[PDB]
Amino acid sequence: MRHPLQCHWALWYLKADRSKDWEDCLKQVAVFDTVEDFWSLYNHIQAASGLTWGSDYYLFKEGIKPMWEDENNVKGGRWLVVVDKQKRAQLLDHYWLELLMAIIGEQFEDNGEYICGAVVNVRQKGDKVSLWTRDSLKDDVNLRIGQILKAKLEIPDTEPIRYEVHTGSMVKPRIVIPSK
Amino acid sequence: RIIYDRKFLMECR
Ligand SMILES: C[n+]1cn([C@@H]2O[C@H](COP(=O)(O)OP(=O)(O)O)[C@@H](O)[C@H]2O)c2nc(N)[nH]c(=O)c21
Repeated sequence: MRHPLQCHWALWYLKADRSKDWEDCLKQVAVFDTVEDFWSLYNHIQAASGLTWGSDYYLFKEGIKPMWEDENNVKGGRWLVVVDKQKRAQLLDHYWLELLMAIIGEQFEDNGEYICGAVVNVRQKGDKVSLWTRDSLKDDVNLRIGQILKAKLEIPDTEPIRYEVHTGSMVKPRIVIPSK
Repeated sequence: RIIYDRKFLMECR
C-alpha cells in the first residue's frame, strides 16, 4: 500500500523559449496522490539548482493551471522568498523540497484549503521560491501560512519574506515578516 | 484530512 495524499497534485515544468509564447512552454509532467509516487517523480527529475535559466517548476493542486488568469488564482497572491544568487547552491534545493513536503503533507493547519501551489523560478539575478494562495485578502490565513513557510524553510529574520497580490503605481506588498 | 510530517515523509524514501 502506498500512502494516500489528502489530494492530487500536478508537477509542471517550464523551460524558457525565446520564439514561442508563455503558455505553450507550460508542460504538465505527472499527477500523483501518494507519498511513494511523489518521491518517484522527485528522485528522478533534475534538481532545481541544476536547471537552466528562465526555467520553473510548479506544483499545484489538480485542475489548477499554475497561472494568474486561472480562476483559482485570479483573486489570490503569493509568498515570495528570494534566494541570494551566491548562497543559492546550499539553500535552493532545501527550500523547494522542504516546501513541497510542507504542502503535500498538509502542514498549514486549518488553512490548507487556501494553498494553490508552489513555484520555483530559476533566474540570473536571483532565484525565487513562492507559495501561491487562493485569496489575497484573508490576512489572517496569509500571515499564518507565512509564519509556517518561515518555520519550514528556516528563513532567518534578516532575510524578510513578503506576501503580495497577483498599473499606475508600484504595488507595495500586503504583508511582510518580520514586520517593519 | 490526511497529515504527514517531514520526518515521516523521509522514512518513505
Ligand atoms: C506566471 N506567469 C509568467 N508569465 C510570463 O512570464 C514572463 C514573466 O516571467 P516570470 O516567470 O514571472 O519571472 P521574471 O519576471 O523574472 O521573468 C512574462 O513574459 C509573462 O508573460 C505569465 N503570463 C501569463 N499570461 N500568466 C502567468 O501566470 C504568467
